[PDB]
Amino acid sequence: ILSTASVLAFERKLDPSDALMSAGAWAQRDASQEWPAVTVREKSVRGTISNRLKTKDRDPAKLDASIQSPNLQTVDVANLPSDADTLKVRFTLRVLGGAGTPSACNDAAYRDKLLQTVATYVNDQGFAELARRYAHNLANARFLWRNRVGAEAVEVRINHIRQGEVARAWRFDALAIGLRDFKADAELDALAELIASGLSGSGHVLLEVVAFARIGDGQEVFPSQELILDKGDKKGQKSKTLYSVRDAAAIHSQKIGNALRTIDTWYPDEDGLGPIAVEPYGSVTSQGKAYRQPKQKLDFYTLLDNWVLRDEAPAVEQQHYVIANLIRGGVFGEA
Amino acid sequence: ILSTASVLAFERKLDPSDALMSAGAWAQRDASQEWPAVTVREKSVRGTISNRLKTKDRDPAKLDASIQSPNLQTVDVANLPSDADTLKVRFTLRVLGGAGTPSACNDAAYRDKLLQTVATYVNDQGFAELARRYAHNLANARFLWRNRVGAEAVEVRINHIRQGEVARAWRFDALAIGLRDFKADAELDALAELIASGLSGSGHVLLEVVAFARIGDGQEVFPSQELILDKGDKKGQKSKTLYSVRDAAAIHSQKIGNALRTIDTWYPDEDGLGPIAVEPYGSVTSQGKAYRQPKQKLDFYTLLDNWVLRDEAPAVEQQHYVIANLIRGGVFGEA
Amino acid sequence: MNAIHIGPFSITPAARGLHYGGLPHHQWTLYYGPREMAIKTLPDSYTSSEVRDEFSDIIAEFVIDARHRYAPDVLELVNSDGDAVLARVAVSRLPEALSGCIPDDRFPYWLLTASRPRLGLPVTLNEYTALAVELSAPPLAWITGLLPGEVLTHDAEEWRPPTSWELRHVVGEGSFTGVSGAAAAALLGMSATNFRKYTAGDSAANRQKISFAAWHYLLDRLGVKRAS
Amino acid sequence: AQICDEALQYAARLRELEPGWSATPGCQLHDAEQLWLDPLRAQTDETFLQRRLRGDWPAEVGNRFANWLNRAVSSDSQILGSPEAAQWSQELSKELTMFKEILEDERD
DNA sequence: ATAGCTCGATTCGAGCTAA
DNA sequence: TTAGCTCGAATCGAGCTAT
Repeated sequence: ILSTASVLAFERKLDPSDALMSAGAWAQRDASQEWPAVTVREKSVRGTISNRLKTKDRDPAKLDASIQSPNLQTVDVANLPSDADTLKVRFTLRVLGGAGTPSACNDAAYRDKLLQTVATYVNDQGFAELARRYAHNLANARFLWRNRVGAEAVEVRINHIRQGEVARAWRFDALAIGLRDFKADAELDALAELIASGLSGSGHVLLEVVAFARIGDGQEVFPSQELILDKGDKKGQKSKTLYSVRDAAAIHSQKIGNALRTIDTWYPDEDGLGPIAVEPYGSVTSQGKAYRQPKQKLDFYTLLDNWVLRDEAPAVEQQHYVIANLIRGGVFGEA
Repeated sequence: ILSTASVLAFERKLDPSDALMSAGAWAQRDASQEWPAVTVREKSVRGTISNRLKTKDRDPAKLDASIQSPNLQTVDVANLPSDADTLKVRFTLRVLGGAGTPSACNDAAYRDKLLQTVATYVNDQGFAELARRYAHNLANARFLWRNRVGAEAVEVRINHIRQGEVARAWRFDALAIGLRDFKADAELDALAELIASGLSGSGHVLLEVVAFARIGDGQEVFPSQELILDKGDKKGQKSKTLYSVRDAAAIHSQKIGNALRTIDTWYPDEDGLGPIAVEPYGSVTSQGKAYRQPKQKLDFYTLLDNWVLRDEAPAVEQQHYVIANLIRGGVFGEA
Repeated sequence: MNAIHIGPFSITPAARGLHYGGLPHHQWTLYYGPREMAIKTLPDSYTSSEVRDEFSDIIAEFVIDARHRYAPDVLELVNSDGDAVLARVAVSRLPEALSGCIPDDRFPYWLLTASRPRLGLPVTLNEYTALAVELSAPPLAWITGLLPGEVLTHDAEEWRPPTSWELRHVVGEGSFTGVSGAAAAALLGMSATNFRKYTAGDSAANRQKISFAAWHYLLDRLGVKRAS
Repeated sequence: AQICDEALQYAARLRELEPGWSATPGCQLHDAEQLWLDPLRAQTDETFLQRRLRGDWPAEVGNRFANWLNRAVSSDSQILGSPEAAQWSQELSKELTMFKEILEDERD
């Protein structure tokens, strides 16, 4: 009857590293190899009562008493130097290949059927649309999450590191290439073919991606935020902790991977939001909602079950979504 | 059914940088590019008991014995050089735009209704009065909190930066523009138009803000104060530490932002105090009280709920206050 | 001796013994299906009751952790202020109209989740009564978290009959419901021998697989699913 | 009262340790409470810390323990709004002033 | 959707043992 | 209450039909 496998673990393609933040001045970014790193430091914040009150704390005496005892805490803060207006963020990306092959599979017949399904996809249309959209999210600085919202000029440089050396160099204007449209461009097409060769398994590709953002002198930059155990004293609370590896502000690799993953424009709801990350049940953390609900028969699992088990191939857009979710990887199958 | 969302986080507009202190001589402001920075310095203080006693410590023998052992403390102090009477305080400000769009939300219907409300406001009354008041708080050195309370002359310069170069420069006398009146001036009108273009999303607005205050030769300046974990002894208590980034006395960016938000002249109490910082429940730390109590229905939350849900648009002043609260950002929205 | 079966659990002894002190001993290991839970070295002079009492505490803490892990999510009926809880209902699933909500004064009654980011909608007492009637959770709804989703589905084309081990979660005296096999057969209007044929071990020639209607009516009558 | 009695007992049983454990190196060693934790350091330090402990008479240790108890009490706003927190603070003040009077005459 | 059939496999009840 | 077991009888699924 060819039921689905209980264990369907997949390994991820498109492996990014931690993205390190350094700082410097515009028009000296061609010699940015020795730019000083952005350092996460401590500052003190004093806050008032600015949250909603539950109809019992709205008493004027209680509210004023809460004012007389403000919350004192220290926060991890990352800022550019006062003589530097450009933020440099550098990471390396490795594209593996072999997306349809699971890392663990209970059923051999289901494994073979899934391999035939993915091979039929690649033979019909290869990793060309998906790689083009991944190259688009590389060209624009979407991995530069909050450091791009107010940057005046953003430039992304992507190199192909073959034997430890730049075999091919790309330079992009990350603001001309927006965060909404997946258009066509010759350099975008070349990077798309490179990522396609990586995803197909034709050759080994390693991409060094460097983004420069002209934000301003001494302006705040935004690395990834860590978890606080919340055990110390209230005055030295450490309400905000920033991610660094060796005294250098950094962005988590999975955040970079999530920003590169933002290629899903095929979800049933409208195009007002634009692309979203290719996740099962189309989850967006900021909106707190799930596009591609399982009730709407457009999530990853129902589409994969219809495509593989019972040969109901969906539309080519949903096929792109399914293959991008297999590239994304995850612990599929019933636990 | 349009209920308000449980998360309504907003990102801040008008992002200020940390304001660095350097010192020098008046009439050298045009050559103040390489002024020496004001350095936080260590000094030892010894004082007698001066606090109020609780009627049980008023024993003359015990009071005299306490005076026999006065408290010993070390504190951080910031002073000008002896051959320098002018304080230079420099920071940068980014005006972003897109105030009514939340960064995190649950309900899509609430988000759409709130965006429609903000668009209706911007169409009917654009970012003009708010920008005028922000330009006023930028042209009077209110961000020089205790550094202009007794200065002979305060002079602030505003520059507009596109390519690392000044696009247009503003020269202001911060004592002529008082801390009380939001008047009209042609240079102030031009700066307000620039702030309006920044807040409307029309273009990029980056401003460096340099303020010169003639205080006196070797006088004390007042940077931002940090917190002490108090893990030392009772002789070197370290009862006061001051904020600095790299051996240079500095003011916290949130303090500059609080000084820039002091535009709220519409609170129900009498405005003889003057403008206050825009914030929910109008809670000023200096007086320890809350103008715009939720009981008088003039706080940010009740006005926003009535404007968006019930479509009860408040007075134009109150909606100016609400949009200023959207500009400052917040973590609005309880469970 | 011989293996002790307590519902889904099994205490099997080691084949070879040992001597601790001067007395013979065997290692008794506790299982939950294929998951080994604990091993104890016990004297050969213990009876089955003492061996069972040695693992009773581990079984009890497993039961407590299973009740707290798979407890049904709770909906709360609040007033316009959103502070006072007027009624609490535990539901097997949430209403599909739940969105991010803070109660207003436009409606007197609001139904909200007990989760910290609260989801809800304005509700009348009639609508709240209807939702509580058609969404309530049975008192032993936590046992469904210990069972796979392909035995608890109402879709007959996606349904699989439960195994003997999955039956013993709810049918035995050492099970999580605490009813006997004869009581379970009386609930289904079935002979006790025919129902024992359902929970027969693998070392048996007469084994029967329970049907869709019988299994789901058993779950209804046991208070595990579809009982509100 | 039982918590404060156990605190006094715990200091009394730390009194049987080495006389100079408070002088060991360390970034965090609770120097404010080390005056009360090790009375016996005054014997070896005739002029370093004996006169400081005699003249200072550290009673802020009671304040720190009261802050710890405030951290150890349930954060109920209903009690804080009502007079229940007032009675609790009054009885806490009585127990802490008794405890401070216990620590006052430690130099005898 | 109604209405009904055959045929081999599975279930079912009421005896029974076994503990 | 657990844990099974025959033995004939009724039921079950999946093939076909008919109307």
